[PDB]
Amino acid sequence: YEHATTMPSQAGISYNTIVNRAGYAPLPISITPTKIKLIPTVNLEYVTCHYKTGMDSPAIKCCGSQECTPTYRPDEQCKVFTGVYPFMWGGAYCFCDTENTQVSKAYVMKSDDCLADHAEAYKAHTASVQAFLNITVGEHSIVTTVYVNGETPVNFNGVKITAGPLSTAWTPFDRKIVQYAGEIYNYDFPEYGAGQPGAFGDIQSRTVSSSDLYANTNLVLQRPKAGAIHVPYTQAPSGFEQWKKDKAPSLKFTAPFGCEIYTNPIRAENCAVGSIPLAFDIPDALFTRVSETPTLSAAECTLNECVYSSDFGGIATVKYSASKSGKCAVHVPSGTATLKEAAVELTEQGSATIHFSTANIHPEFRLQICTSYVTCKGDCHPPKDHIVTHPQYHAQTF
Amino acid sequence: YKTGMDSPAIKCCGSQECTPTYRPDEQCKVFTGVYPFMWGGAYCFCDTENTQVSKAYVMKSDDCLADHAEAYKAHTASVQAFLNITVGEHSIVTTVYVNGETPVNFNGVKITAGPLSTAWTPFDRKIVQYAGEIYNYDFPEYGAGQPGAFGDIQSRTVSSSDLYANTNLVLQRPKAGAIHVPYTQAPSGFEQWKKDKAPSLKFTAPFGCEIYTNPIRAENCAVGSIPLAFDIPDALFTRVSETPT
Amino acid sequence: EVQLQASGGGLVQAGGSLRLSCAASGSIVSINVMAWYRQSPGKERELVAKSSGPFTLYADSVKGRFTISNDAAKNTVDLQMNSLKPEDTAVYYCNAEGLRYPSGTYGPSAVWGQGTQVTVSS
Amino acid sequence: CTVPLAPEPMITFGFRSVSLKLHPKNPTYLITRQLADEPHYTHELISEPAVRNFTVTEKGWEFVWGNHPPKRFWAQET
Amino acid sequence: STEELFNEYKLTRPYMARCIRCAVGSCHSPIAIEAVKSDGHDGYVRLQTSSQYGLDSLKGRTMRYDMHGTIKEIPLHQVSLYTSRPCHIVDGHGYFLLARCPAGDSITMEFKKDSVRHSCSVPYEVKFNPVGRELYTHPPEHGVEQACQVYAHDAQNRGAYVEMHLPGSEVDSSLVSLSGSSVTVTPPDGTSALVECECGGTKISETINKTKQFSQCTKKEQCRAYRLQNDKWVYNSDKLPKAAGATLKGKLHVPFLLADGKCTVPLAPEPMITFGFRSVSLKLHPKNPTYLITRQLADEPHYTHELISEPAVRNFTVTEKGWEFVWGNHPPKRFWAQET
Repeated sequence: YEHATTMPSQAGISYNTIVNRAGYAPLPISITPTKIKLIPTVNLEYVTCHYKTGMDSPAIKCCGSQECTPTYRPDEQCKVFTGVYPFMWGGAYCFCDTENTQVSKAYVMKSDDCLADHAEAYKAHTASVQAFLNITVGEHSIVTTVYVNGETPVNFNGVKITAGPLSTAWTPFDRKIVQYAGEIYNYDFPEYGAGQPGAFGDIQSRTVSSSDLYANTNLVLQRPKAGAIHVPYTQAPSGFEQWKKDKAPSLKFTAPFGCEIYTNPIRAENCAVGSIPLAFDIPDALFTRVSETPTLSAAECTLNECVYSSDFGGIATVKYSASKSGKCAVHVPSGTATLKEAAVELTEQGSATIHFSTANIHPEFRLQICTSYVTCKGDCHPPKDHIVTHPQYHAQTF
Repeated sequence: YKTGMDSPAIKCCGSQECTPTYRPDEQCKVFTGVYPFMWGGAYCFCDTENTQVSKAYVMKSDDCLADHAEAYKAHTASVQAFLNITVGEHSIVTTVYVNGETPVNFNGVKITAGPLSTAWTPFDRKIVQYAGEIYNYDFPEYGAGQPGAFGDIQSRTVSSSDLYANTNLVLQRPKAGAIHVPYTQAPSGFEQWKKDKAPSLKFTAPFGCEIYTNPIRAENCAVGSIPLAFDIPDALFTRVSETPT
Repeated sequence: EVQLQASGGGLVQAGGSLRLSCAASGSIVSINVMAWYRQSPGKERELVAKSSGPFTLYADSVKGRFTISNDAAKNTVDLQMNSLKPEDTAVYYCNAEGLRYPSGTYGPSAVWGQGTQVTVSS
Repeated sequence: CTVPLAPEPMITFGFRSVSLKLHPKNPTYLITRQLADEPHYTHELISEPAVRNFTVTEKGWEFVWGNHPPKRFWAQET
Repeated sequence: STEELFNEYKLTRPYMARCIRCAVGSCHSPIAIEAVKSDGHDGYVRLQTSSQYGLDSLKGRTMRYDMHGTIKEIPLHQVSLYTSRPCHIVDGHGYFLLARCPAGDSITMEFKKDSVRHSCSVPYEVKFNPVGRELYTHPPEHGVEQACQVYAHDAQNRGAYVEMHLPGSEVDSSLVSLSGSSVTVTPPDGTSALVECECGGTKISETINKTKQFSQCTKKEQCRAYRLQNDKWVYNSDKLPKAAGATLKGKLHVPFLLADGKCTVPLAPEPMITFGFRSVSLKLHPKNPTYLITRQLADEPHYTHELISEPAVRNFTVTEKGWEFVWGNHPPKRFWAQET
C-alpha cells in the first residue's frame, strides 16, 4: 500500500503520522531526523602558499665579461652589471679598477613550511543531500542512513521507503570557494596562469608536490651597493599574507539559515530549509485488524494545564471506558495541536494523560483515539519566559 | 555467481535444526524420511526418522577480475582539445581546456576558447562497461535486483567481501539413497544480457563519435563551434614599411 | 584531483632484480584496478601486470619473473622484478581504473602517471 | 595551544529584545547573526566595557562572544 | 620451482563418489564429475573431478585415484573424455582438469583397466564462444589478432581459494565378517575404526587395529563398522557426510584461472563496391555467417544490424553528411558523397 507524507527539513524534533485503513486499525509512524548533510560536488584546481625568493651565488668576473644562461625557473630574472670594485673580509677580490662584471639571477620556490599551511581553491556544484533518520513503524525501531535522490530506497522487514528529491536546490556555497585552516570563505580567486602581483594568486601550483608552478610577483633586481657583494631584489609582499590580514568573516557565521559547515569532507549540517517528500510501501503483514485492538466507549477530554509556549505545554486528561486493554495510537488530524507521544498504554477503565503543543488562545479540536473521535475544548494562557533555548515545535496557523 | 553447497548434514535416527550462517541469500532446509547409501552399503541402520539438513548459498565466482561488468552514472561532460597554433610564425602544440577560462600563454599571447555552443553528450545518464565496450542500459539500482536479469548479484567493489543476492534459490526433496542436495535457481542474468548484447555506442552513436575507454571518453566528431578570443600584445605588430608592398 | 606518482627502476645488468612503486594521492578512498603497462621505443603500449584485490594476472612473456603486490590501505602497487632480460628495456606506466571517490566529486574515471624508465645492459 | 577565555557577559531580556553588557579584559571580537534567509551579520571589535541592545524575531538569533561556544536564542509570544 | 605449488595437495587424498551413469547404470565411481566451467573463447573448459593429478602414490603426467579405500595410479594418456568428438587432455593439477574440444551437450569421461572399464557421463552444457563478429566452429589457420580471454596454461598462486573439510565416517561392509557365533571386525593395519550396533542394546566401540568380537550378535547385517582418518582432507563435496565440529581447517588455491591473451580471428573477404548517384551496392560473398553494421553520420543514425550467411544484394543510399559501415572484422569504412 502506497502512502505519501511530507517532512519539514529540521532536525531535533519528532514527527508522528497515522496510516488509516477503512477496515483495519490505524498504523502509527514515528520519525526523527538526527542529522542532514548537504555535501557539494567540488573539484580541485590548484594550491598556493608562501613563496621564498631563491637566488644563486653572484657570478663575479674580474677584467672580463659574462653572459646570461636561461634556467627556465619560474619567473626568473637574470641581469648583468659592470663597474664594480668587490671587497671581502680578507681584502680586495680584484686588482681591476673597472671592467669587473657581476651576474645576478633570482627566482621563487614554494616555501618548505607550507606542507600543511597551504590555502586551497575550489569550484563547487550540484550539491547532494544525505539524511540520517530514526524510524519506528509498527513499533520496529531502526536507524538508517538514506539517500534522498529520486531512487535508492531502503528495505527492512519488507517495508520500502523512498525519499523524493529536494523541494529546493538552494546551496549556501557560491561558484568559487577558498579553503584554509578548517575555514571556508567564498572568494573570487583568479584562474590558473593569470595571477597578479600583490593579490591572492601570485603563485600557481597545481598540487602540493606538482613541482611545476607559475609565478608572477614583479621581481626586479637592483644595482648592488659599491664596496660589497650581494644581490638587491624587490618584489611586492605576499598576497596570501595580505588576504590573511583582510580575512572577511566566515560562512560559519555569515551563511543564512544557520548552516554549520565542516571541513573533513566539505559539508553543511542542519540547513533548516524546505521539506522532504517520503513514500511508504508497507506490506499487508503489519496491518492489524479491528478486532485485535481495543475500542473505547463514552470518552471525555479535559484540559488540566495550559501554557501555549514553544515546547509542549498543554496537558489533557482523557477519562474513557474500554472493553479491552491494549496499546494503540492517538492522532490529531488537524494542525491546531501537536501531540508529544506516539502511543499511550490503555487499560480497562483508566485515564490517559497526554502532552501537546499549541499556539491557539482558545483551543478546540477532536482527538482520533484508535476507534473514535472525542472533542476537547478549553482556553489557555501565555508563558512566563520571554526567551527560550530551543526551536519551535508547532506551526503557527492563520 | 557460483552456487555454494554445504556438505549434507546427516543426523540419521534423530533430529536437527537450522543454524543461519547469514551468508547472502542463504537457504537452510531440513528433510526427514531418508535412507542414504554409500559405496560400502548403507550409512546407518534406523529405517526412518533420519534427518538431513541442506544449506545452500551463492558467492561471487573466481573469474571476476577480467570478466566483469561495471555500472556508471554520467553527468556534466567536460570538453578539452589538443591544438596546434601558429601565430606570428610561433608554432606550438598544446593542450587547452575549452571551458570559459584557463587561457594558454606563449610569447605573451593569451588564447581563450569559450564554452561549447551545444551541451550534447553521447552518453545517457546510466552506462555499462564490459570488456572495453559501452552500452546505454537502464540497469536496476543496487539492492533491487531481480532474478534472471541483470543485477542478480550486487557487490560494492570487486573485493568488497559483502554482496546482496537475489537469485531465487530453492531446495528440493533429495532422491532416496543418494547423498546430494538438489537445488533450483534461475540462470544467471549476466549471460542472458550477453546473449542479447544490443549494438554498442561505437556502432550506434550519432555524429560518429568514436568511443574509446582507457578512461571513458569520446573523440573526433563534429557538433557545434568553438568561439576563440585572441589577446595579442602590441609588440608583435610589425611596421608595414618593413614588410613587402 | 587524483594523481599517480611512480618511483624505482634505473640502470642494471642482465639478471638483476629491481622494484617499481606507484602511489595514488588525492580525494580517493578505495581503488579497484591496479595495472602496469610497458612501452618500448618504436612500439605500442602493452600490459605487463594487473592486480585487483587478491587476484593477480600476468602476460605470456613475463610469467615467473615479475610479481605484483597491492596495498589498498596505502593505495599503492609494488612490482618486484627478478631475472630481467634485454627485451625488458622500456618505459613503465602505472594505471588506476574503477576509482571510487568518497563523494568525492565524481570525476575522471582513469588516471595516468609519468612513469619510469627501465634499462638493462647486456 | 592555550587561548584565553573572556568573562561571561551580562544578559537581560525583553519583549523581542536582548540587552548585552560586555566587560572585556582585553580587546575582543563580538559577532552576531540572525537565522533568517538574510544574515545581517555584524562583526565588531570592542576594547572598552559597553552596552548593546538588539532585536530578535521568531526566526532565531545567534552570537559568538569570544572563544565561548556559539549561543543561540528563540523568541516567543508573551 | 613448482614443488611449493604442489605442496598444498600433498595434504589430501582422493575420494569415492556416486555417479548416476556408469557403463551399467546408477553407480559409485572414482571419476565423478562435480562441476564444469566453459567461459573461455577458444573452447578451453575446466572440469572439477574427484581424482588427483601430478602426484604419485611428484610425477609429470599421472592420474591418482581411489579403489575401496586403496589409492592407485595410472598413466595420464590412458584416460579419455568426449562430448561429440574425441577431446584432447592438456594438463592436470589436483582436483582440476583443463580440456580443449568443441561444443556439445554432455561430458563423458572414461578409462580402461586390465579388464574393467570405468566411465560416466554428466549432462552439463558446454558452449563454444566465437570471438568478434564472424561465427565459426573451428579457429582458422590465418587471420588477424584480437584480445579475448583464454585459460592460463600454468599454475600459480592466484586470489581464488577453495575449502576442504574433515572427512566423515566411511562404512565398509568388507571389514565385518561372520565368525562361528560372533561378528568379527578387522580394521586395516595402522588405522582406527568405529563399530556401532543394535543387535542387543546400543553399542559404540573405537577399535585401534584390534580384532575384537562382540557377543549377543548372531547375524552380520544388524550393524555397521566405519573407518577413521584425521589427515588427508577432502574438498567440500556435496556427495559426502560431514564430520563433527566446525569442519574448517584452511583453504587451497585453484590453478588455471583465466587471463588475457592474443587471439587469432578470421578475416572476411573484401566486398566489391559499385557506386552510383547518391547510392552504393555491395556485391557480397561470405565464407561463413557474418555481421553487417551500418550507420549514418547525421543526428539520427538509422543503425542497421544484420546476419548474412549467403550471397545477397543490398542497395544503400548515401547523403553528404555521410555513411559508415563495418563488415566482418575490417576497420570501419566511411564514405562521403559529392555533388555531380
